[PDB]
Amino acid sequence: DIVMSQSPSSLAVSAGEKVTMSCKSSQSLLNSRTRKNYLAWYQQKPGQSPKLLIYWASTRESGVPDRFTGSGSGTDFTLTISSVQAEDLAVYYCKQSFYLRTFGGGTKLDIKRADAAPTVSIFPPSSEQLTSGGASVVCFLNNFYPKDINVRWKIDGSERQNGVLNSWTDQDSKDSTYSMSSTLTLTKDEYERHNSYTCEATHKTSTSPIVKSFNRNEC
Amino acid sequence: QVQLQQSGPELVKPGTSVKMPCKASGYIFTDYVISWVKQRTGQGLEWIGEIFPRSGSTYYNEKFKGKATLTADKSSNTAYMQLSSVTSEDSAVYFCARDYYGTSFAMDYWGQGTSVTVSSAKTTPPSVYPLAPGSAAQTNSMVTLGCLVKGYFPEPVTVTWNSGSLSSGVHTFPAVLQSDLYTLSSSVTVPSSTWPSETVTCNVAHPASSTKVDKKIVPRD
Ligand SMILES: OC[C@H]1O[C@H](O[C@H]2O[C@H](CO)[C@@H](O)[C@H](O)[C@H]2O)[C@H](O)[C@@H](O)[C@@H]1O
Ligand SMILES: OC[C@H]1O[C@H](O[C@H]2O[C@H](CO)[C@@H](O)[C@H](O)[C@H]2O)[C@H](O)[C@@H](O)[C@@H]1O
Ligand SMILES: OC[C@H]1O[C@H](O[C@H]2O[C@H](CO)[C@@H](O)[C@H](O)[C@H]2O)[C@H](O)[C@@H](O)[C@@H]1O
Repeated sequence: DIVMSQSPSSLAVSAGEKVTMSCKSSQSLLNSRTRKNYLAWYQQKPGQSPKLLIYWASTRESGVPDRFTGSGSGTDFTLTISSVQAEDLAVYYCKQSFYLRTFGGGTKLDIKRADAAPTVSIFPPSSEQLTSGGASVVCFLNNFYPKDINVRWKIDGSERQNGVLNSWTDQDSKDSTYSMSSTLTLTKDEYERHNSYTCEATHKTSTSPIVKSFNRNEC
Repeated sequence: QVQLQQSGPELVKPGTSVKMPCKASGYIFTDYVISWVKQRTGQGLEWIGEIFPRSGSTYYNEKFKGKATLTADKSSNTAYMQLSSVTSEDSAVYFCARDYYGTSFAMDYWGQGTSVTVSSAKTTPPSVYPLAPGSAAQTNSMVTLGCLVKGYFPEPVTVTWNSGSLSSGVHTFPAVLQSDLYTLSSSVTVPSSTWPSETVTCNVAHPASSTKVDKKIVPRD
């Protein structure tokens, strides 16, 4: 059986730069009678099926923009993207079809861009939720770069650790930023016993946190 | 047009078998191989096996030899994958793919994938909650609204805004599992002058429960 290795596991480039990524096979993929290497490259964007880019190591699939090139032979192969676009955000896999099929581990491509501060929004529990007996407060930290960010929650001025779940988006092709949601869930009875809820965002773009608050009797 | 139509999400109990279809249309079915590929959440593609539908001949990744059985019904242009004695290790998305063996030796058209979850848990549909800001208007050139989709199982759920006609400014967050239920959220950002005047609705689908919910976002008082 054939074993496939890709490197690096990820890499970051700025829009318009060139990137090359590498694939190795445990056995040659060069065919005897043929002059072809049975090696294909695939692009998989978040939430989508893989898409064929190149086959026979170097033939481009129809519709594939000409910025994607494949090269190499035997046990050593390369995929090159000239002038990366933010729409190229994806995992890239090589795959042998010399005997059966084997995918490489993938190379994740990330985009580098200018730092941007988060836009921070806080939201109280809905009255729908409250009739359920539970109560989520949600904070969106949107359209920021780089990815590293800290969020802190306070109730009536006091920090809070349990019941806070966080989730980051994939890097956006539209503007190369990240976003983050933070949800604090409490029981309805604990939520009503307290009056003020605050979410604080610490990002490298500014030395002081961005702070959003709401009060249960604000109107 | 070439299409490979896979079944929707499958919640199955540990120890049982699951059999999933891949219905091919738009080309000569017996001229291409059907390959099957596994992908765990956030992980890489892993090839399972293939069937040559003309002959019925099958080849498997040895790791899957005891797990998978590939078949093909030539009369219905449908390839099937059966997974036996399922465990949590089998929880994944399975793709089928048209595989041009003998020519490109590449997988040129792919199914959308069938999400298999192996669990004893029951199917629970989501509750969908509107996210509208409290009285204090905050930074009021654009306004951010959202939907909280709480308490469902299994994955996946999808979210759109105004049936997909509200596209830009959207952020849909990955689901997190907590105490046996998933939660996710989605935000949308619009000009403050357009809302509440022009409606904003999130449209939530949960295919495992065959449920769809629309939640219009309306201002609080
Ligand atoms: O990672 C490249 C993809 O970026 C966009 O999608 C991500 O960014 C969105 C906005 O924050 C999120 O809602 C989404 O969940 C992320 O996957 C873009 O929409 C995709 O088309 C890109 O392939
Ligand atoms: O040879 C590399 C490893 O291959 C297998 O991994 C497959 O499945 C992983 C997660 O299930 C993917 O992330 C990976 O890309 C695939 O190769 C498996 O991990 C082992 O058999 C091998 O060490
Ligand atoms: O019917 C429109 C097209 O549907 C398929 O393509 C879509 O769905 C595939 C599976 O999710 C994707 O890989 C593809 O990128 C989508 O556009 C079909 O394969 C096409 O031939 C149809 O034109």
